[PDB]
Amino acid sequence: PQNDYIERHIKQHGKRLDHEERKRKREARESHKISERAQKLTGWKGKQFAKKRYAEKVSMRKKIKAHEQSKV
Amino acid sequence: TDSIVKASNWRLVEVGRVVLIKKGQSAGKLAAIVEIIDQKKVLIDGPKAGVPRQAINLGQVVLTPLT
Amino acid sequence: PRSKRSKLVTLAQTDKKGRENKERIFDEVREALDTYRYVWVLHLDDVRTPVLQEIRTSWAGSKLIMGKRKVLQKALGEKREEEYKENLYQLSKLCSGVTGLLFTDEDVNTVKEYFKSYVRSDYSRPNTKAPLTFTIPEGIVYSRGGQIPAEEDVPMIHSLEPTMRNKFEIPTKIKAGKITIDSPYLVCTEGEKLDVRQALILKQFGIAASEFKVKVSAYYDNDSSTVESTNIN
Amino acid sequence: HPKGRKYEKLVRATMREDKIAAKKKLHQDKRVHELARVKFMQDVVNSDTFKGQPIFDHAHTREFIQSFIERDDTELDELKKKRRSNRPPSNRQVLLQQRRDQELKEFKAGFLCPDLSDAKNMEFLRNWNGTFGLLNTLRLIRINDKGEQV
Amino acid sequence: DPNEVKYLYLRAVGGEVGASAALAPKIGPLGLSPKKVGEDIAKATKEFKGIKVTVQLKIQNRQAAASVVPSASSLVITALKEPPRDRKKDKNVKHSGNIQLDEIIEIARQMRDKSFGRTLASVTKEILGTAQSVGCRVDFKNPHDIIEGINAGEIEIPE
Amino acid sequence: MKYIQTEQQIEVPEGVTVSIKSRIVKVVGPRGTLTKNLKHIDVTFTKVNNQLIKVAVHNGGRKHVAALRTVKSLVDNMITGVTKGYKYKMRYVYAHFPINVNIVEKDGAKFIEVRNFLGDKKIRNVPVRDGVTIEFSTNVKDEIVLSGNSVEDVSQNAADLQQICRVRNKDIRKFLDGIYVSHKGFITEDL
Amino acid sequence: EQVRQHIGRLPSIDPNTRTLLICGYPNVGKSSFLRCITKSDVDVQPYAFTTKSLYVGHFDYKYLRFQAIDTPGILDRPTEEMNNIEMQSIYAIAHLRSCVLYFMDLSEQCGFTIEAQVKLFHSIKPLFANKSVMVVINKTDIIRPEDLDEERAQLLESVKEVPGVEIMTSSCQLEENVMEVRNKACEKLLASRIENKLK
RNA sequence: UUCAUCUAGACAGCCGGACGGUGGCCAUGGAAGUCGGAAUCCGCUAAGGAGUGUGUAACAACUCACCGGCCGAAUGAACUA
RNA sequence: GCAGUCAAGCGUUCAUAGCGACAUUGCUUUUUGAUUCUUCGAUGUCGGCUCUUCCUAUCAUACCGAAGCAGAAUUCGGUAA
Ligand SMILES: [Mg+2]
Ligand SMILES: [Mg+2]
Ligand SMILES: [Mg+2]
Repeated sequence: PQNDYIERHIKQHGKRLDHEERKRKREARESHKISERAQKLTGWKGKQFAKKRYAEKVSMRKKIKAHEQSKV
Repeated sequence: TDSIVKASNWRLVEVGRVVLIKKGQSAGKLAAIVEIIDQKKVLIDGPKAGVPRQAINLGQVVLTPLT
Repeated sequence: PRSKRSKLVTLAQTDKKGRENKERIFDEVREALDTYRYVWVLHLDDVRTPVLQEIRTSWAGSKLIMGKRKVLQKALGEKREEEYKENLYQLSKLCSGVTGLLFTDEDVNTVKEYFKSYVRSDYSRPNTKAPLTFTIPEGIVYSRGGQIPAEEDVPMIHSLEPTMRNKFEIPTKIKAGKITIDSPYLVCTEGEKLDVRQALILKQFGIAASEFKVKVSAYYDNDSSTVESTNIN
Repeated sequence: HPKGRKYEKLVRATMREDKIAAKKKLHQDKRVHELARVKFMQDVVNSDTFKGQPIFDHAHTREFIQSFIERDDTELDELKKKRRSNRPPSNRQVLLQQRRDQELKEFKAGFLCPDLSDAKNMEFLRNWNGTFGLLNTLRLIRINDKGEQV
Repeated sequence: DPNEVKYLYLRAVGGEVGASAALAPKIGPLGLSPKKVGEDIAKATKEFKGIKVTVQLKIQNRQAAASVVPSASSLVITALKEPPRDRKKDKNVKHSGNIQLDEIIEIARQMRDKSFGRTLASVTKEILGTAQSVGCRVDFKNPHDIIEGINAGEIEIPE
Repeated sequence: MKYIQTEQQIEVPEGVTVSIKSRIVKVVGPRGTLTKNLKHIDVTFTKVNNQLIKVAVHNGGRKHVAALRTVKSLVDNMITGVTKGYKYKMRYVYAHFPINVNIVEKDGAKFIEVRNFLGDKKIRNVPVRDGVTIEFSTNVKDEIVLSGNSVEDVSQNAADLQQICRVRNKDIRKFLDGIYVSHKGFITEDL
Repeated sequence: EQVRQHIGRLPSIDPNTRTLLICGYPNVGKSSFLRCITKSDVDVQPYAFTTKSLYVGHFDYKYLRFQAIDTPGILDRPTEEMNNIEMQSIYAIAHLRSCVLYFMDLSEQCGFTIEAQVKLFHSIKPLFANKSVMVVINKTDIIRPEDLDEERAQLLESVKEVPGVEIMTSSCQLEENVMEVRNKACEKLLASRIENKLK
């Protein structure tokens, strides 16, 4: 296969039939899944997960404050 | 061809239910519920048996099938 | 932390209006009834902004209020012992839909015969019945969907097949390069209850078989302090 | 351990000066919010509708104590009118009515620790800007009641 | 049908070569002649040069009756009446200059039949807002501030 | 907070009967008879009139209160199954190798045989559960219909028929083959 | 990371083998012709820059293996106004010792007339150093080339007068003359490569 | 604990609107709210962004922000331990 | 590690006494993959033979997840001794 071919196959044939509902249900399950990983993970992976969660929360609150201050 | 649900019948703690007192100064005598304080505590009064007006736990009495 | 649902993330430019807009609409309705003598209660139910910015343009002389219905009834004081005029409780209890208040001063038969005219076309009438029966053929589907000429149309885009199948229950494949459903499937028919699926299919195939026409409930003159009923459907 | 004892002295000094600045700031806040009737009978250069007659003998000060007590009746009336039907009232409403009744009971016993208004206390009050030591030197803070003052 | 005379608007730079690379998917399947169409498009928009313009084309039995539709982008810029901005040189053509209130009122009186405002004041305010987008000064003023002054009654615009 | 009393309500239609003795529910209707064993919930059922059942919890916590609505939904799905039925439709797609799906009887047990999925020599066998009926819908290409009274049995049979043929060690943005559920509805789709 | 992800998909051109290069204006022509002579995935679509890259096809003539490289298209521009998309094509022509086919549309489904075609062909005349150049009129079932004018035949003779040219005509959609064009190009290149043995 | 919203109908859900100068100005082979830099205005509004995402070569279509109908009682955020 | 800009908590309600998590730039080029024939090693009381168990912080074998993962071959993760 030549120059970029997966998106040409997508445009020519389509994706799977059950593709979209699986992605929607995955995004719906992620909210339950991120709390299960905060409680089950032990050792070093728990510390790494907590560091990533703190970084994401600070980044999101910074984005909210910057958006409201810049628009108003 | 009617539906059939049996499943239960219970004595209810409510105002007017008469009550046998099982332990304390006034054991063996009847009183009535006059007010409900919480899930576990009520206000009772029986004048004819000679038990004063008082608050008690429901664990110190037993409900009778009389109201 | 307790298990609760968190709201979805949206960072946009508009903000939510409050009771001040309802108060300004109430004051405007009372002052407009005090200024204009020909308050007409109409029922503009299903209408596109394009058609209203046209009627507001034709009757560019009068005033039109299209606020919330309970707030407008409170401004006209729908209580039986409350009013801002003489016996407006009939015109207040007449309002039972997405109501409109056309406060005019000019006429009393002209403003009830022109309306009987303005009646352009509309969408597929999701609650009422449809007339033009459409059945797509057994070939590649197109944008007008058997409503244009042979080679004067565009074939339907590939990014709508999933909405066509998993949101309108129409059997489809792709199988060469385009939509190309295998059989011929009739969407709607004449004189039947058009469903929400049939109306959305007729809107996506871009048909216009129903007509929109104004329906005026009543019109009250404040000079005589009296409301005349009408049924200009 | 990489702390020894100098780190412990350092954290002790910082935590101590932090805690002491906090408690000092809290005490000055308590004193400023305690000495509010004094600033009320101080304001408008001792009620500037009567800035000419510098006497205020025994009924004017009673009226001023009553006005200081009922100075907040407008918010209470507005909260009664805005209080919805099937709703418990607000914490502002409960605490403001608490302030109301707990001032009125003190009024019924002995009104308010106010100025004496029978000596040079009026001159010292007009020349008593904001310091807490007007009580320390020249207060004459003899109290009155809702009747014959005594 | 009898006719397919639909307004095939084709916003394309005027007094230039309206290449049918952008018109073949809408005309060259409907049996036209692209060179005759390009010459007719040039002859229709043979007034505005080095500035794009909207243009229709009554398709009446393989005879492209071309026409120019009026908009507050050309008239506004054409009013500005600047020099040429080529693609063969430094193309950074900032439209920093000054317009006239008389030309603004003339453009409003021209395209008053393409607006939902029944007042020439509101139409001129919308036109000054379009000029504030197009970075053209009007009476040496920031156009949004001058329109705010006009909404607070600065200009005397007869209807 | 341990709420004092919480109740949910079940509206039972005309031609159906329900019998609940010790948390064992039996629904008899125009299409058959379903049963359920709810002896792990600690609720109380009560018949109001011959058209309303009421289920209740007394002095329950949050975790206990969260099960009243699942009890109500399970019994309502029993009623909906016995008066309308459940119909699932599954469509199967392939790129090169046509999938052959048939109904077989191996010692009298009603299996679905799937063969030639992606050119495999392996035969996949999935057993029909008790009460679900499998039909092959003419006038639609490459479709199967599963029908029954029990939504749990019909959905579980469609689920393991989906999961028996999955793509292994390939790229699923490229290899678009298999069986998928396309519609969940009713046997009597209206009225 | 981005350049690795892009460079992994890139086609495999051997610069030292039998090669037919195709070239022309941005309307399909070339991609439809490559679809006819080979098997590929280059879709044919009536808008201009459908192929924003270059594609390879393979075929077999007289028991040899031939490549065929498709071209995005050179717009109109002199030397430094071009994008990297046109840079790809002119570097392919400048570097690939091949047999180049030039496609002409005498009908006007494209947006560029015959005068602009011949002007661009005379502009990229010196780009051919040691290559067999050959011109091809496409879609002749709508515009037959003998049904021309004397105001067209002049510049047609101007693209005829070069020492390397062979004016042929093709109707790639209707499947009229494609095998003969491919055989003619392969014959020209095979003779020009075999006569340079020099051992 | 502190802020808010709510019978002038709050939160969740279904359904309808989501307009007009204008395909704002540069860049682009083409990018019309959605590859980028500039930008950020005006009218009509009950309300509607020179646009929150999905999308098309570019258009279309859908969604969101924001308003309206139906249903009818309290609900949402941040924080403390 | 040093230097600077931040900015949620802060100095148990003070932002700029005085802290200050998450960030962010600077400083360390034979600065266009160049040079560097180098093992710039560590190690002095242990090393080898024989033989048996245990840990998991998983190299291989078993089963899964993600990736521009076409196929083939890999990379990064999860369970697992
Ligand atoms: Mg492990
Ligand atoms: Mg592989
Ligand atoms: Mg072992």
